Amino acid sequence: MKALVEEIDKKTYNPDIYFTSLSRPVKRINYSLADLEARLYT
Amino acid sequence: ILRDNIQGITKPAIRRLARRGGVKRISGLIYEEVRAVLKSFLESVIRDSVTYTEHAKRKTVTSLDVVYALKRQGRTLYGFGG
Amino acid sequence: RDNIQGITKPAIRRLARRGGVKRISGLIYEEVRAVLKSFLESVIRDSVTYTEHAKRKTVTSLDVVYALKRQGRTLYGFGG
Amino acid sequence: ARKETYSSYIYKVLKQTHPDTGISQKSMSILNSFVNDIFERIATEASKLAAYNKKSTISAREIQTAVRLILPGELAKHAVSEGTRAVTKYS
Amino acid sequence: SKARKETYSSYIYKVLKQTHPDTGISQKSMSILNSFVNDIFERIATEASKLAAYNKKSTISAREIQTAVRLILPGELAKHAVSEGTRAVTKYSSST
Amino acid sequence: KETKEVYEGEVTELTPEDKTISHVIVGLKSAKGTKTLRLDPTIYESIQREKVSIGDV
Amino acid sequence: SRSAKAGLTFPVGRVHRLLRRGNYAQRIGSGAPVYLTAVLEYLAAEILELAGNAARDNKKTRIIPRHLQLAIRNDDELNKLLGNVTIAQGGVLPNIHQNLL
Amino acid sequence: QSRSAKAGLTFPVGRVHRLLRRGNYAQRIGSGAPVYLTAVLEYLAAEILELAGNAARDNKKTRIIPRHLQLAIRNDDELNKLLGNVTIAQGGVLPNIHQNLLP
Amino acid sequence: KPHRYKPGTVALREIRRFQKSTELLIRKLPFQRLVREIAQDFKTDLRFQSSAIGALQESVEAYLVSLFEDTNLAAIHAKRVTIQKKEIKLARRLRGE
Amino acid sequence: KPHRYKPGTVALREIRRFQKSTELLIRKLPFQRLVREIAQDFKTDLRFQSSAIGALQESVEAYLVSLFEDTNLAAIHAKRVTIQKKEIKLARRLRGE
Amino acid sequence: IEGEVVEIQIDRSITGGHKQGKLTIKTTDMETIYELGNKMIDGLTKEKVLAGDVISIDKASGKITKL
Repeated sequence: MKALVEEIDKKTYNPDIYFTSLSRPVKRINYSLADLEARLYT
Repeated sequence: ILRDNIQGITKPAIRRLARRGGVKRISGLIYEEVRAVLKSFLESVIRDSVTYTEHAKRKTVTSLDVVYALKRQGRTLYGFGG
Repeated sequence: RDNIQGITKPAIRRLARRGGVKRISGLIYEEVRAVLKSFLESVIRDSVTYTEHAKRKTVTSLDVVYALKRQGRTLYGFGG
Repeated sequence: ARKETYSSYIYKVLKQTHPDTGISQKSMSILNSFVNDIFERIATEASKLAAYNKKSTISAREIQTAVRLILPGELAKHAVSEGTRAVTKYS
Repeated sequence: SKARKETYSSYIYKVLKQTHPDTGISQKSMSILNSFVNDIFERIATEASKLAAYNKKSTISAREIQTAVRLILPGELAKHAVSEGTRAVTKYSSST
Repeated sequence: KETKEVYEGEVTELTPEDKTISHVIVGLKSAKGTKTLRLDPTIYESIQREKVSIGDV
Repeated sequence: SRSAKAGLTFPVGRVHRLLRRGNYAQRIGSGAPVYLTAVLEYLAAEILELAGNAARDNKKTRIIPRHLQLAIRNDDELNKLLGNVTIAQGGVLPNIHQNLL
Repeated sequence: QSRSAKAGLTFPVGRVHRLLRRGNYAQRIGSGAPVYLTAVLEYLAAEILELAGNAARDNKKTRIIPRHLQLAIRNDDELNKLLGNVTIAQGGVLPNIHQNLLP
Repeated sequence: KPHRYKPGTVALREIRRFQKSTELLIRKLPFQRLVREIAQDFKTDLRFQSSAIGALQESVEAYLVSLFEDTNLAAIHAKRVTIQKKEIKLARRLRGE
Repeated sequence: KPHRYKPGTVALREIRRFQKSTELLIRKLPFQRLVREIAQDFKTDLRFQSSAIGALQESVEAYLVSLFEDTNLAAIHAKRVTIQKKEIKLARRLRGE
Repeated sequence: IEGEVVEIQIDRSITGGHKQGKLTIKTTDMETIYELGNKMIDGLTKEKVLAGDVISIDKASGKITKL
């Protein structure tokens, strides 16, 4: 059930933000020059 | 033994290692950063040391394993196990 | 006689543009020139060593690539 | 005179991956230099590793552990996977 | 329990007597010298192997060692090393 | 058979996070370590009724 | 050839004879050249697909050295694999510092 | 009699020749290569022995500690440029003191 | 009224222009006479092939650009936009030279 | 009247004291349990010889001292006496890491 | 709507919008991402949810059921 007690770090935890996260996989990277220069110049 | 032995390095020890490097005044985060760099270094070495040991069919790590482990990285540790 | 001056200041400025440098001081053009003067010796010396060992009066591409091989630079492309 | 390169093989693998995009000659020479370099890498590491074990024989074990220690965990993991698959399927 | 091992100990001691026959050498420093000579052996030998491979030759002679020592060492150490080396080799081959 | 969790230590800081009764961060200080824990509003009410103060076990 | 029965591309005989005449060891196993051809074929396939998609991004049906340059530099395992390698006609990455904006 | 004495050497030529034969370097080995290698190795070893020897003479000790060899190699430019990655055990560091940190 | 850009505007478009170009930024003849000048005092009366010169110039350019990037970061560590003589020494010696 | 040195005096004599000593500045047991801790999640139930531990600790100390020297020079480039977290990153990444 | 939650992001109130969050519900046949509805975010922050557990969210009821 719901835990009445919750352990919290002073520096790391904030009540503002709540974040939860878990052949060869590779993150998709765009090789376009105008895309990277467009991202950096905006 | 199995729990948070990276804290075993004392802050005065990092201060003495800073004295060896000629550092006068030291900030706060230096003791954390140097600890993390050591944590990465010991992995980068010990990993290869376990690789050679596993290839040599041994349950015990010797000095030739450490020296030959630092040989391919260009450090070439002399003295023990030369 | 004094071919090290053959590198123009706008050339060093363009090489600085390739590196992302905005404003450049005066002595940069001299320092970069000296570093190049040392580098060309550090390479060309070994290039003459291999050429002398190969019994040749002409320097080829394999001499330059094999000269940069032992220094860890491992220049690809020409003379691979 | 004659010479040896990987050209036809790189073109065949290219047809195995993307049989549309072509390859320039200079990039093909760059790939030839890459494969020729990695050959000396793995071969030399297998020579030193064979010298550390006091053995005059180089087997698939030396290539397996060598590839493991000279490559990142991903490339060594998949390289050992597909490599052992091809060798076990061959023998 | 031990079979046998090979080191440079006696030779380092003899050269020590040739230079300064007074000061001694600790065992650990002797092991450091053994590691140094054992390392330079693989240095010059490997460079001679690659240099022999660049010339499309299966033979390694004093030429490969001379040019190799020249290119892998500073001008002073390569100059004196080639000097005394060629002196010792030329004096050796003259005995026949 | 059941397992129960127990927290004990000297209180360092007490703050309200303040409709609804807000939670409270407790600074309980063990002898062998220090840990902070967020609490329910009800157990906060029980804490306020026990007249606890900073530095009380 | 024994490369087709094992599902390979590069010849096993050239690698085996090359290792024999390469002055490596006295005895050579029969599985080592097959293993080496497997690893080299895997890495070559990786470079060919990464540089291939790098050519697909710029809408070109040929692979210029710049596509391979960005393909190797954008990957972490390839950048860590070869950090000293200098590619000709590959250019550099469009790295722009934020403080200069 | 060994061939090292007639050529004015110290280290044995046979051990280096057989070591190069079993070292899996090339197919053919010349007879002057081991003599040349023993000459170079004897020269370098003599250099390290005399430099570390005078380094022991500076501190007024009749034995060579790793610190004497450390300072002997670091104080020389050709030795420091020769090996820049070499880590010596029990050699310590150099007494390098920055000027801006002085009163 | 003349049309003049403020200082620092042309540097950005120059970065955009040169960072998109793979061409060599050094002329062939000065590098030729320079390499021959360095080769004069080593071995007299040598010969240089039509190739291997673009390899020396290519490695020199590609290496010097990275040196200007590391030196640029060294100048950024000092919190300014200007590269200085001490920055080249810092980013040089800190690379193991 | 108590006798107290001004701040910065003991640092110099500490530099003189430690720069003359070749001893190891890290205790044996913490480094032992640390190396074993790193070796726990790699291969379970291993063994470490009495040697090879002083080689890891020796290389770690000797390398970290040089890192403190290069980082010290990086702090000098900023014109101050204090080492900062960004100095370790500068002198670290600028060495090729 | 039920499935594994691999990634759930929740952001504090900003001037642009009351709350912005995106939860990733992964299932074997289909995997899609939903943008939460405010009070939905109050239900996800109300009871602590750890990524990697299988839950069943009730749209009409407005409560979450962890299976």
